Amino acid sequence: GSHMASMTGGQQMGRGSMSTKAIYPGTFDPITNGHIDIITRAASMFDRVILAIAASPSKKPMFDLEERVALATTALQHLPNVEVMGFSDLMANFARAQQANILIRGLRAVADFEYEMQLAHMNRHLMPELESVFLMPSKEWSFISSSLVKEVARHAGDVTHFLPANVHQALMEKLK
Amino acid sequence: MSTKAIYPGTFDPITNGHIDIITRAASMFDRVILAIAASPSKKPMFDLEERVALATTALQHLPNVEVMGFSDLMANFARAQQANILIRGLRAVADFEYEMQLAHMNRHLMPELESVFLMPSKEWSFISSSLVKEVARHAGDVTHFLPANVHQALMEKLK
Amino acid sequence: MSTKAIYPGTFDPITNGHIDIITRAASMFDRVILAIAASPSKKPMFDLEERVALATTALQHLPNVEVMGFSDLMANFARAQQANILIRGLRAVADFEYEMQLAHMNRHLMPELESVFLMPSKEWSFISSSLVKEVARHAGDVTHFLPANVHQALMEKLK
Amino acid sequence: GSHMASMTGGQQMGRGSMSTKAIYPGTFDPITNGHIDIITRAASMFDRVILAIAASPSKKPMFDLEERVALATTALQHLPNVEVMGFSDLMANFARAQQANILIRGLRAVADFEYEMQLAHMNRHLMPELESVFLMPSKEWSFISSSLVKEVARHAGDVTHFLPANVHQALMEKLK
Amino acid sequence: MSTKAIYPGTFDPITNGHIDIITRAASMFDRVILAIAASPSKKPMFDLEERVALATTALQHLPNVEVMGFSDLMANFARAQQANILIRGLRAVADFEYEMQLAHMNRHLMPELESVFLMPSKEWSFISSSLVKEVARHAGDVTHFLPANVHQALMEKLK
Amino acid sequence: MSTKAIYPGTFDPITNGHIDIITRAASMFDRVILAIAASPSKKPMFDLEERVALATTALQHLPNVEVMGFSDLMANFARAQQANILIRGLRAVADFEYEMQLAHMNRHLMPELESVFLMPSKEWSFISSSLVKEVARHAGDVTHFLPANVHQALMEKLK
Repeated sequence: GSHMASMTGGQQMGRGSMSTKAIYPGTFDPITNGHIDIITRAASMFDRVILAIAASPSKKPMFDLEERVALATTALQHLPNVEVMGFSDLMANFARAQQANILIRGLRAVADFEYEMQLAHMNRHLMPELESVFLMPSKEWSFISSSLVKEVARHAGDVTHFLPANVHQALMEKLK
Repeated sequence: MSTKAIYPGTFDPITNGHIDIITRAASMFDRVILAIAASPSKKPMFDLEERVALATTALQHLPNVEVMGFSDLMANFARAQQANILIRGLRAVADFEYEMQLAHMNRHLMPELESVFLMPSKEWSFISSSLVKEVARHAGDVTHFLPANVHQALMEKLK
Repeated sequence: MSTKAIYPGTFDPITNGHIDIITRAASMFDRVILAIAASPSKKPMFDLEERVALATTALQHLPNVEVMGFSDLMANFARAQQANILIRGLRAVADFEYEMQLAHMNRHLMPELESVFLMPSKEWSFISSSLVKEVARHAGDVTHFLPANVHQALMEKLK
Repeated sequence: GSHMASMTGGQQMGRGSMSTKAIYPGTFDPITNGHIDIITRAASMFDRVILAIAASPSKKPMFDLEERVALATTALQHLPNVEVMGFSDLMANFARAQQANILIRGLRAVADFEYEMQLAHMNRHLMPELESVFLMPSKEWSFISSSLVKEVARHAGDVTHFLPANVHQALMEKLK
Repeated sequence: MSTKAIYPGTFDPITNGHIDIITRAASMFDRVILAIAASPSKKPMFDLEERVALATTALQHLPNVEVMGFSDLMANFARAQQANILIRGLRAVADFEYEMQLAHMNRHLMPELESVFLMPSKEWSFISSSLVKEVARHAGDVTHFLPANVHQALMEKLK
Repeated sequence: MSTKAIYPGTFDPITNGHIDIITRAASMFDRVILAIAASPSKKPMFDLEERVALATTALQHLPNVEVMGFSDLMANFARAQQANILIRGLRAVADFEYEMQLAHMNRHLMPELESVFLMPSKEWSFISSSLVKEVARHAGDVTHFLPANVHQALMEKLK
C-alpha cells in the first residue's frame, strides 16, 4: 500500500503489474531481421530485454560468440532497454542468474509448437517463476532463418532484404 | 511505459485454465481486460450477461483486471479501449494455425496491436469450456476445473 | 481375468474400415462391443435400429463381438458394460490431439478405463461413413468400401 | 511416330506431355485475390482451367451460385484459357464429365494437409486418370479466406486489398 | 487369442513414463517384453547391460513382464519371440507421423504383428530420457521422473 | 505453351515413390529434369555419379525426362536450364511446413518459377530413401520398393 516493506516484500502474482525482465535466447548466427523484429516487439511491452547468445551450440556456428555479440549489439543499438550478452547454461539457469522473469520465444511454424510446449513445461519445472511468452514472426520474416540465409548467401542469392547492413557485410566477408 | 492487454474469448464458461492465463498476463501487464464476445457463432450455454458476471466474480481478486462484453471488430474494441496488447492462450496445434492467421489479419487491421501467446499450465492443458460442459452434462465431476461460483452456476443450468 | 473393450462411434453405416478395426481388436481382447451412439450430434442417415442391425449382420462372423446402442458418456457405458478398454481408430495426426484430449478426460472420469489406439489399414485409411455416403449420394462407386448388406441398404436409402 | 491411330489411340503415361485441362473446385463465396492467384498460376502451366463453383455447399453461402459464377467470370475474364462453371456433383464426376485430367487444390495450412491427401486418395479411387496438383498461396494471400474477409467486412474492416473491385462492391451491397 | 507384446526402445535410462506405458500394456496383455535396442544410433549413456539391469529392477513388481536386449529388425525379434503385438507409447503429435510410417513398414515386414498405441499419463507427457539427462547435465530435481535405482545410477554417472 | 519442370532431391537412392512422382509429372509437363543434389549436408550412401546412373536407368523409359546433377542454388539452376516449374513430392505434414518456407524463398529468388506439389500414391506413401536403407541394412525385404537396378546396387553396398 505504502510503507508496507516492514510487513511484506510482495508476491509476484495476484497483485498487479510487476517489473518485467525478459531473456531472448538463441544462437543468432547471425542475427536476421526476423530476430530484430521479435526483440523489437518484446522491448516494447517489457521493461528490459536481454538478447542471450548461446556460446557453444551443438553445430559449430559460422560466427564466433564474439562476432555474434558484436553484430547484434550494433543492430540493436537503437533500442535503449535491450542488452546483448553471451551465455553457456540452460536458458533457465542463465535466466535465474539474471533475475529474468520472462522467457521470449519466437513461434515460427506448427512443427515447433510441440517442442515449444515441452520446453516450456520443462522450464516451468526448472524455474517456476520464469514465464514463457510466445511471439509469432511478422509475415515479412516468416520464412527466413539464419540457416536459410547463410545457405542462400553461399550460392550468391540476394539476402540484403533479410539482414541489417552490418551483418550482411560481415556475412559476405565470411563467404569470400 | 503503460501496457494494456485484451484477453478475448467466449468464456462460456470461464474455467481454471482461463484464470491461469489471465493471472499470468496480469502479472506482466499494467492492466488486462477479459473481452467476452457478445454474439459468438455458436449460440452459447450462458448469455453475455451470465458470462460477464461469472468471469467478473472469478477474477474479482485480481486488482488490475476488468471484464467486459464486446460485439465489434477486435481492432476497434482494442482501439476504443486504447489497448496495445492482445493475449491468447495456446492449448493445441490446431488452435495455433488459426490464431496465427487472425494475428496476420489483426496486423493488417491494427499495426500498433501486438499479439502475444501463452501456453496453459500442464494442469489445465486438456480442459476447455466445451469439455467441462459435455462432461458435466453427463454428471462427471468437474469441480476441479472451475471456480465455485461457476461450478454452481453450471450445476444450476443442468437442473 | 478378462479384457472387455468398447469400440464407440455412430457407424452410419459401418464400413470396411470399422470392420477392420474391430476384427483386429477382437483378436487381442476377450470381448469387444461395437457401441453405436444412439443420438449423434447431427441426425444420421440410418436410425439406431437399422445401424445396430446392419453392424450385427456385418460382424456375424466374429465370435466375441456384440453390437449395442448407447446414449451417454463413454465412461458411463464402459462402467455399465464392465469394460476396461476403449478402442479408438487413429487415422490422422489431425485427430491425435483431439483424441489425446478425450483420453485425458476419460482417465479423469474413469481412471480404470484404458484408451487403446489402432491405426486403420492402408486400404481404408482415406474412407469414412461421411465420405462413403457423400460419394454414394451422387452415384459414385462405393462397393469396395462396404459389406454387401450395407451396400444394399445404402442404395435403397437413396431412392 | 506418324499415323499410329490405325494401331493405337495412345495412353496417358510413359509417352511425353499430353493436353492438360484442370478443374479448380470450390465454393468461392466470394472469390478473393488468393483464389485469383492460384488459378492464374494454374492457367500459366496447364492448357485450360475450369473454375468449378459448388452449387450447394454444406453451409448456406452468402452469394448464390448465379452470383458466385458472375463475380468470378468478371474477376477472371482477363485469362483467356479460364472458364467459370457451376457444378453439383463429386469433383471427380464433374472432372470426368468435363474430360479434365488435372485437379487443382490450394494448400494453405498444415491442418488441411491430411484431409487433402485423403481426398486425393478418394479421387484416385474414383477416377484413376485424374491427377491432383497442389499449389501454395502467395505470402501475400496466405492468411485470407472468403470466411475471414466476410466477417471482417461485416464489422466494417477494410478488405479492399484482398478482393477484386467487382467483388468488393457486391460484398458491401450484401452487408449494407 | 493369447497375447504377447513387445515394447521396444533405447530406454537410456528407463523413466516413469516407460514404466507407466509398460504397466498399462502389462495389464491388458498376457505377457510383455521390454525390448531394449542394443546398438542405438548415437552411443547411449548407459550400455545395454546396465540398461537391462536398471529396467529389470524397475519393473520387477510386474509379474508378466520380461526385459531383453535385441540388435536387429524389430519385426524379426518379434517373430523370434512369437509376439503378435507391438507397443508404441505416443507422446506428441510430431512423433505420430513417424510412428505411422514404421507401423506401415512393419505390417509389410510382419503382417501378423498388430501395432498398438497407448498415450502417456498427463503426468509423464513432457518427460523424455534425453531431456532428463540434459537437465541432469546441469541441475534440477528429477526424483519424480525416475525410479529409485535409475535415479541413483544416473546420479553416479554424472561425475 | 511449353513447360519445363525440375524435380530436385538427393535420390540416395531413387525409389519407386520418386519414380511414381516423376512419371505423373512427365505426363503433365513437356519436359522434366530430375535434379540430383551433388553435395547433400549429410554424406549420402551413393555418390553423385552412382545416384545419377541409377536414376538414369530407372527413368530411361520416360521419353521426356533427363537426370542431372546440380550443386548450386535451384534458382540459378532452373534459370540455367530455362525451367519454369519446380516439382516437389509431399509425403508428410513435416515436409509441408519446410517445403512452404523454401517456396516463399524461391519466389523471392526467382519470381518466374512456379512451385508445384504432388502427393505420393497410396502404394508409396510410407516409403523413403532413409527407411528403405535402414530396413535393407538389417536384411529386411525391400524388393517391392526399389527398381531392380537400384535393388542390386543397394544389396552390393550392404556387403
